[PDB]
Amino acid sequence: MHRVMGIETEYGISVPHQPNANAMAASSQVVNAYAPANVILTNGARLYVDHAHPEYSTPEVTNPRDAVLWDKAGERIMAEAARRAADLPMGWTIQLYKNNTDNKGASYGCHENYLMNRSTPFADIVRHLIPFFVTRQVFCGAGRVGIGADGRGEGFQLSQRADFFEVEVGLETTLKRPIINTRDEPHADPEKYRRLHVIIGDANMSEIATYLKLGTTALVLAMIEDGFLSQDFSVESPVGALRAVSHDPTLRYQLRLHDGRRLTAVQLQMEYLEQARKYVEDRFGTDVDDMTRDVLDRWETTLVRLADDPMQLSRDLDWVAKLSILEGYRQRENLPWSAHKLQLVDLQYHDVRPDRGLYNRLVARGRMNLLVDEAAVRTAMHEPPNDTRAYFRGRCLAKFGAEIAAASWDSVIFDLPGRDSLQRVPTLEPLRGTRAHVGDLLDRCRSATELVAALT
Repeated sequence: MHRVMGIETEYGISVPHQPNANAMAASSQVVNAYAPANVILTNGARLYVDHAHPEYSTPEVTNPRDAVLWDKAGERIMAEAARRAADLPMGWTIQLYKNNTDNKGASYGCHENYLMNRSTPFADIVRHLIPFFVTRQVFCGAGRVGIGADGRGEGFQLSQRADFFEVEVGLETTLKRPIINTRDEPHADPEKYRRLHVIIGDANMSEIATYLKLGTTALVLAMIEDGFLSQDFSVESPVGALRAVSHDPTLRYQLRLHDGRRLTAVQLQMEYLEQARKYVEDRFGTDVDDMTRDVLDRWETTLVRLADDPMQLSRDLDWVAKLSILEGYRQRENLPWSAHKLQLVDLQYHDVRPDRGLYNRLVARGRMNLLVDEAAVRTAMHEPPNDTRAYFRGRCLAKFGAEIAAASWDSVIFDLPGRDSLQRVPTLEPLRGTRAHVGDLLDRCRSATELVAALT
């Protein structure tokens, strides 16, 4: 399975016993702590401050597995960053959570970037993506305690982000959040590529969840690009449908389509799945790779299980695991959904600390299914993907970092001693600057000036 993709995660940030502490200052403190506020790492990742939150952007990857890997590495980087920020002259102890809300009314996003054909019409993209994004929370949702934006309403829901979206298609602003964001900033050749920026997803702890989130979406995008979907999945009141699907963890809520049909979110998801299998069969036949197969099978199995029983998926999915823990607390202490302790558990599930994280403690108990090894995660902290331009960027920062003036997805800007102007090396193509392309060359060059010379 090949599509250029990435994940940008804004982490929840809290400084205990520090009412005066500023979110911007704390975020920048976290970023500057791991710095040894915008920095680029040797794994191709970016670490910065966005919307007053510490944010980790994975390097460009070609598959959901790698995405999961470098994202998970992002978590470790965040934890380490906070731990280091605690040791700086200002002793602020910073707690980071990978989640979408503080249940005080604040919302912060987890972005998914996909590269698509420029030739693909935006109308088709919207038309076929809307029902998908509305209903995908069934396996995607990380779960939330409390209903509504203020979280004052008593109950548990599938999606943290759902109550914060008021519109179908538009630009992301502080005032309104669209289901489909129209801002296009490819950082790739504009005629060749369009960048799909998806802000509706919850940050997922579970590797399976992130895997499905990225993978199934990649499949749907592939279908959209080939104009494979004849069917119209269009939903009346898609935003209300989003809220309503979120607010029914029993998964029995039916939403109304434009053709009149009533089906649940899981059912519409099954429609997308069968469409995906039909597509992949027709297109790739026998040559179909293991990862596409795995994503399809996991998608199907997850849906079927969700229909049969949600709670058997507790090892696979975030909201089901969290719900399991929460219901544990509820049976034990006789707590209604409005108990503060429940919201505290909800929050602590996303804590990036190894000992204090509930997802992490579940993993330590072997109670969560994992796609990748921790060794690969550790490696993915300091080292870039081989098949994208993040390889070139990362290895340049590692080897030539002393001579690097600046770095971005678009370019690497070198300071060549003895030269007036900074030497700007453009990386426009995400599929170039790979290990196959520049690997040997980077091995050869003893100097950044040598490298720049060889590239011209």
